[PDB]
Amino acid sequence: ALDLGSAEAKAWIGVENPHRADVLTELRRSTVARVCTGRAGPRPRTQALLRFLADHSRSKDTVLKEVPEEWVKAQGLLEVRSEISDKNLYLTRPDMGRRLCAEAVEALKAQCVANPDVQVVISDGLSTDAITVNYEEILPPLMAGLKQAGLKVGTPFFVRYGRVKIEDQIGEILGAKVVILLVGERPGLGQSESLSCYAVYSPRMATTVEADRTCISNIHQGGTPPVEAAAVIVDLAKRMLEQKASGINMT
Amino acid sequence: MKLKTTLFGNVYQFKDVKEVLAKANELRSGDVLAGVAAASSQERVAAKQVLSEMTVADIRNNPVIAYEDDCVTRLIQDDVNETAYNQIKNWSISELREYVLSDETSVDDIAFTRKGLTSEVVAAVAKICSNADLIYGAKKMPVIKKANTTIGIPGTFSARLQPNDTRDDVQSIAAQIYEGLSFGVGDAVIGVNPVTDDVENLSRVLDTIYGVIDKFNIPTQGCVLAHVTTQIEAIRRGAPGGLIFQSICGSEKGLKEFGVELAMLDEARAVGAEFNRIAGENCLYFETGQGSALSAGANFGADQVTMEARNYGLARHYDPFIVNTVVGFIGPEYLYNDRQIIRAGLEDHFMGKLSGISMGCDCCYTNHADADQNLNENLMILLATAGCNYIMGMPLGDDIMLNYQTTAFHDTATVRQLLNLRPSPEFERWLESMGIMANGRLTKRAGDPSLFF
Amino acid sequence: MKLKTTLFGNVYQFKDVKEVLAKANELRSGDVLAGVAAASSQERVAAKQVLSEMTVADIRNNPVIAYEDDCVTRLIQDDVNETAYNQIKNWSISELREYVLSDETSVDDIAFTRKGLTSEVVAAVAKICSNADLIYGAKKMPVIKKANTTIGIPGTFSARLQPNDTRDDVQSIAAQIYEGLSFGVGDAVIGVNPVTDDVENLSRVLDTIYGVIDKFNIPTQGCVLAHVTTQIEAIRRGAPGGLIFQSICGSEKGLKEFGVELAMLDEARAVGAEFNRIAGENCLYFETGQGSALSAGANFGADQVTMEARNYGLARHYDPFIVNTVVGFIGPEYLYNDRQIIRAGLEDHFMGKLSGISMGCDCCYTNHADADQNLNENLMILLATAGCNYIMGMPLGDDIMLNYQTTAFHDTATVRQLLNLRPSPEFERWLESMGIMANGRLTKRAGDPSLFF
Amino acid sequence: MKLKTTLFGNVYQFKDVKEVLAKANELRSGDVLAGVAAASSQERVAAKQVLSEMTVADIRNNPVIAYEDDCVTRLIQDDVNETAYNQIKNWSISELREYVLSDETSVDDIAFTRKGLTSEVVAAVAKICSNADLIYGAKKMPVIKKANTTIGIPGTFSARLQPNDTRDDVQSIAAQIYEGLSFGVGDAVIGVNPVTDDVENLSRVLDTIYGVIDKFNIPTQGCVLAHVTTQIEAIRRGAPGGLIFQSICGSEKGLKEFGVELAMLDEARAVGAEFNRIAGENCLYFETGQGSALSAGANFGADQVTMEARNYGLARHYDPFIVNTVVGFIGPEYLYNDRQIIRAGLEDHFMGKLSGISMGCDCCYTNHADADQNLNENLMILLATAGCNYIMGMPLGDDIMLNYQTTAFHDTATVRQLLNLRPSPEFERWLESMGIMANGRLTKRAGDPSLFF
Ligand code: B12
Ligand SMILES: C[C@H]1O[C@@H](n2cnc3c(N)ncnc32)[C@H](O)[C@@H]1O
Ligand SMILES: C[C@H]1O[C@@H](n2cnc3c(N)ncnc32)[C@H](O)[C@@H]1O
Ligand SMILES: C[C@H]1O[C@@H](n2cnc3c(N)ncnc32)[C@H](O)[C@@H]1O
Repeated sequence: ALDLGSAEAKAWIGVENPHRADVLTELRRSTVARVCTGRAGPRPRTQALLRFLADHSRSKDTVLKEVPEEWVKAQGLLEVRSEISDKNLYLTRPDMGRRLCAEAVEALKAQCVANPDVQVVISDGLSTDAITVNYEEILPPLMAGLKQAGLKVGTPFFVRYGRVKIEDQIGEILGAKVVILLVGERPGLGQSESLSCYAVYSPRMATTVEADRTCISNIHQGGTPPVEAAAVIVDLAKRMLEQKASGINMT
Repeated sequence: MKLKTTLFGNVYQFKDVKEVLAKANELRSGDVLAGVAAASSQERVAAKQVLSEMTVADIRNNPVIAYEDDCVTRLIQDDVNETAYNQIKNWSISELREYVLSDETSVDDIAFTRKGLTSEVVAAVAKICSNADLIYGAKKMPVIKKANTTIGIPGTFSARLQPNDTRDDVQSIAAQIYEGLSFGVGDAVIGVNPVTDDVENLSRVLDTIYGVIDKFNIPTQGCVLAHVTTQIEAIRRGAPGGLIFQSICGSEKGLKEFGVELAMLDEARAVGAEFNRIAGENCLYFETGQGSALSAGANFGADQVTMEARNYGLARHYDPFIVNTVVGFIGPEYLYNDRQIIRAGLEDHFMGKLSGISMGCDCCYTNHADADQNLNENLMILLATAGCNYIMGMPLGDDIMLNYQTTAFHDTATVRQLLNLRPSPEFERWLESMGIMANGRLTKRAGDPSLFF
Repeated sequence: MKLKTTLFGNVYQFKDVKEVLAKANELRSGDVLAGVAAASSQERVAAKQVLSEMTVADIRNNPVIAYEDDCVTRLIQDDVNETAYNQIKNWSISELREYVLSDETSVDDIAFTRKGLTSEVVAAVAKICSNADLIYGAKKMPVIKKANTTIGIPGTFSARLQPNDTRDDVQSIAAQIYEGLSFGVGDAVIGVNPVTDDVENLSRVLDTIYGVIDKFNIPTQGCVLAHVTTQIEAIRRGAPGGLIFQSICGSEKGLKEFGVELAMLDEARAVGAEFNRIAGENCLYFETGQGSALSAGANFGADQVTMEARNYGLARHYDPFIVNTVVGFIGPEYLYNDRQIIRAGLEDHFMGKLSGISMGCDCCYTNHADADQNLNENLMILLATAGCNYIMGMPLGDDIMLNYQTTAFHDTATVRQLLNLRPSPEFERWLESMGIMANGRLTKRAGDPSLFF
Repeated sequence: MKLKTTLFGNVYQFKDVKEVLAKANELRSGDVLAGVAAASSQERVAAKQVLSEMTVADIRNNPVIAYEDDCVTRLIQDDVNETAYNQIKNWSISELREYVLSDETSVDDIAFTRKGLTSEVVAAVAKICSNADLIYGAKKMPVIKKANTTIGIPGTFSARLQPNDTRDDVQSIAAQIYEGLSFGVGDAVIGVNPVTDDVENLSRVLDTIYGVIDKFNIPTQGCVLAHVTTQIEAIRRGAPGGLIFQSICGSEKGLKEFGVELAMLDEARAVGAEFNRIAGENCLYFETGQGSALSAGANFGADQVTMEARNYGLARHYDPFIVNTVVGFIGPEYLYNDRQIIRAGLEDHFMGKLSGISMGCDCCYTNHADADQNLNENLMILLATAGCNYIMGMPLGDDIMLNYQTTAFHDTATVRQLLNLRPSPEFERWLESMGIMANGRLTKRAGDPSLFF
């Protein structure tokens, strides 16, 4: 009896007649990669191919699942969306995911701080569960850190169907000197929790290049933990305000 | 040149050379997203036919971006051998196709012909090419380079050991390296995609790779695929240099998006020459992929095939050890399903081989795309027949950090044992002396990373 | 034996083996139209795991069609070597897959092991195989037969000349035979799908084929793929006998759909032994393909993978010279697109080789299916690397008669020179004397049928 | 670092490294005329021992001409791989000699090690080598380059066709080209030392050379060895470009003597990339020879061995297709007799291969030196066994123009058949189709230039 989603299934050593089977167990726990599963001639073994395909069955599901509108408000958040209406057209038209709708661009200025000095933005990007699993752990303690001492903290807000370049708009609409974006990366095979931050100083839609951002990736319980991530982001925010530059052009 | 053709008595008019190349492409979701695609399968064949009767000059004189405005267009055009150009300037794109495909065309015939070409001309040939034309034609155009392994020798097949990690943890990275070596993977490069971008993390990963390299005296080379500036400063500060990588794009606005100047590519050559532990003469490593110039708004109405071919005319200027496309690295907006991704694999490799660069391919797909692991095995084997110089390698193909799936370590062993191909001869000698390989085949004890202990 | 498993905390239960055999399949439109397909990826995976954990005996003692009711079940179960079966009866399908794939398993080890399987067991293994598993697994299972040429030796690649005319006009048929011979096609067979079914027509077609054969002393054999009872009669009557063809289905009711009793096949074997102009011992030719039992309403809730496997276990009894699936011959209701025509052409070939038959494949598609000719070029190459014994050939693969696209005469020549493979040694010897082929490559004067004039 | 040693109880002291580099030399009339030669055998030996005991760093940090003063010192010191240098910097010349000679050193080991040397270090090793040391040491250091032919592969032997006329009459030049081709000469290059220096003359000479090349589709390349600035101009102007030649000296003042700046060489590289009819990547051709800096008064107290080494370290920067010393070209004031022309032709070749350049040798002598043609036949064979990449050819080696004797067209044919060596594979393929060569030997109809008529 085997559950391919089980820890014991993921802790499975397929190597037959190993040189050092203890060494195998130390390499299997030293990583989350599917090491040490052995071979059948030049091919994978059956169970490892089974746990691969099962893990792929799960990962495909996470792609199109959305975060509730009820979850966003139970977090007390302004929810706005891009020009994309649903999850399908989002996956195929990056140009509308980088742009806010019309009722978007007015709820921004009506409901949020004018010319903040940090604007924190949260979007689902390419994975909902990157947002739900790590929120309560990253967003609260983040928000405290910028308030001490800083810093005209912009009120946070969620962008549905959001892409990384849409923060160039937000940085202008709001006039924020610095923009932070917690966004879902594309789903991995073994997990979809991975979160990233894209942070840019005084963004421009006309002028800002992709190089001008600072990126922190693999914020999750297997990568950078969200508590420590939050402490690293505000410090990053503290430095872009000192240097008045972001990403590539920082020291 | 005509921009006009009659097909079933129907007139099809095209505005410029840029439109013809775009619409001559087989259907892919990126061109659709770029608004350059043909609207009918009848319009698409019309673009093929008018393209087929255009000459070399027509396309050499009509880059999708103008000379004055683009330093990549300048590099491509400035590097043309003009004697080799004048010989073929009046050939149709139909005749260049037939010339490439001919078995009366030797590799030394192509060696000179290809210097008269530009990347737009390279892409032109590719669009009037079936999947089999792309495989056979790329096969008779080997490109052989050497670092401390030789790559591209017909009858060989290399593999990059790609050990990535969510925290750049070096005990995790090292675990995947013993895994890779155990399957004969690594003769291309032991390259790590970093999750950070600071020198100190970069140099710590390099120490881990080269510590493994030094301990067993492996003939190969390490790389950390950070930005090229961070690799240069890490090597200047004393970390072991192997290959020097930079992701590239086929236009100046495409490069800017990345933060790259050509002078950094000129500097990476000089830094490698002064610092890098490379016995041979090729040290640089570039990666490409369709849809990167449109992702930056930096394609200027051109299609993603023409723009990917310019990636190659650029990289040929710096004569790198290895280039490869990450064929479905990005997502379904640019390449949708199996069909399109296989097709892109065959195009990118063929154009790279027609460009005189050491063309490999990351046979990959993302989880939000209409594909699975059987797609990778389809195209991995199609490219091995075409003499693809190298593929990637990860345990079962699962990148725990890049959150895509590439080829397994098992797949390089399968290809080699299936097609009777060897690794790099320098590297193959090492696996023999390590008991990993005998007569191109994995030994019974192979596939066990606990073997190095 | 379990029919259930837990995947991600949810219990997945199945009713019988027939269902576990069905839902484990990769997704095709055929198992959807048959109601046997899985509901999702997860239950597909769940079906593979329960299937991987069932033993040989589990699947051998559970034929999709009962013994007492189906004379193909009878034939398969009756031809089992019970000594080979009892050695393996308690292996799970997951160990049989790893045994077939092991580089420690020899061709001679498989030669005895396959004697203890039943067709349903062959299908089971195929179900839990990746596409590389299917290619590499089949490559290490060569099946060699002999007629007037030798087919199936590793390092060779055969092709059948398919000269089909809309009127069986013997000038149209002659013309394409001269075209194909000029590319090196015809070592598998020169085989004609007739537009009629009358004896005086076949004799006409056979006397045309064999006039060319006799004139250029071609080492090969002819065929007109009418019903077997007409073939038998035309040869008993004085037409030249080469191979004797018949299409087959994997159930008694499927054979009745075609007009076929197993006594007709015994008769073909006996007509061949008294009449046919065959030097070797193998003279029969069957064709198969996923979706024929479902069309005939003769599948009985079993999926088209398992039913196709019963085809090979039936064919293996008559030791034919050649068998080939017609992978995309019927249309999209059974296999919709590129993904499914490839995956099935890999499943089929792998299954045929495990059953021990000289398994080729008609790599093809129809115009109402989601496919094009780049699909034929992808599949022929992948199946070539799997050691597929032969593919078809037509001018550009355009069947002017059966209204589908197969592979060109160019395409066999391409595979042979891409993969450095040769024809049947006898056919190769003849092409070399005719100046068409030197060193496995086409001469300059090759591909020109007016060479025979 | 010691500059002194005790030999037979007598102390031998030296002033600097430049002197120890000088007196260690084998006796030649050139170091006598330069005042740098040892007083006797004992101090010669004493110089070798102190030299053998100095480290790489000792000699690398002591260039005969200072960095700030000489742009060839600059070029040599600047192209050092400091990573390869720091591995070896503390090896004594006596361990570098034993490393180069060791059968445990591979071609790939040397490929990295030579990156950390400077030309003076190359000379040091050459100084403490026997003549067998020089031959066997160079043999295990092949240098392979490609143009329109491949030169330098072990088991091959190239030769340059030298058709020099006292008026650059194009019938005299044509006639000897037909003579040489008939012996298998010309795979290195068909190269002309012009009696003039005007553009309209070279074009005439080049259009004559290339008329034969184009008529018989000869795989090779042409050259007229005028000054590089005239060559550049004649090709920018429409004459066919093959190789671009320039003589070179091992000091800035030596290059000025010739009229050469390093910018002219960069320009030749760039003219070749836009104009020349070369399939490969190597198109430059330099010539060297002991005694050119001393003639130019541009040696600065350094001996002709060390200064000649700076030639190769300069050439290595431009990666030329071929380099050859002209060993006995000037006269007896630098090398007097047979003993010295051999020893220097062995030193030169060895030094060129250690520096990594495609090192040939014009085995030759002058009529006012103490030598005859048996000296050319001794040296060509010894240098052949050392794997010398090419020698010259003239009818009986009689230069009707430059008034020295080189090697005959017979002599390349002799070496190839004595040592069972072949031409460049491409040139060999052409000679075989012309019936001039079968199995590396001349046919019966070979050696007869009227064969081309
Ligand atoms: C896909 C991807 C890319 C794609 C982006 C194409 C696309 N439109 O999807 C391509 C191939 C162009 C790419 C390029 C590079 N990437 Co990248 N990339 C990723 C990846 C795998 C996924 C990103 C994602 O899913 N984002 C979420 C979605 C919803 O956002 P999106 O708006 O759809 O995507 C945008 C951003 O992802 C951004 N982007 C992508 N990569 C990078 C890297 C940096 C430094 C920045 C600022 C932005 C950026 O560009 C996209 C379009 O605007 C991540 C790995 C990961 N775990 O996330 C790395 C990653 C972010 N990339 C990284 C690197 C190093 C690079 C390069 C600098 C490599 C190089 N040596 O040149 C380049 C240049 C980036 C640039 N200057 O724009 C590192 C970042 C390390 C760090 N601490 O900053 C990561 C973490 C992993 C890696 N090693 O590749 N990348
Ligand atoms: C896997 C690594 O390869 C690089 N990479 C992936 N796709 C492309 C592309 N289309 N162009 C350039 N670089 C790319 C990214 O930088 C990533 O980090
Ligand atoms: C093209 C020829 O091949 C045979 N053929 C095609 N598809 C199948 C199948 N699934 N089963 C059996 N025979 C088939 C038919 O007999 C036809 O005449
Ligand atoms: C015979 C041809 O070779 C060249 N040549 C001959 N000897 C030398 C030397 N020591 N250095 C450089 N070039 C030389 C001259 O350029 C001449 O033209």
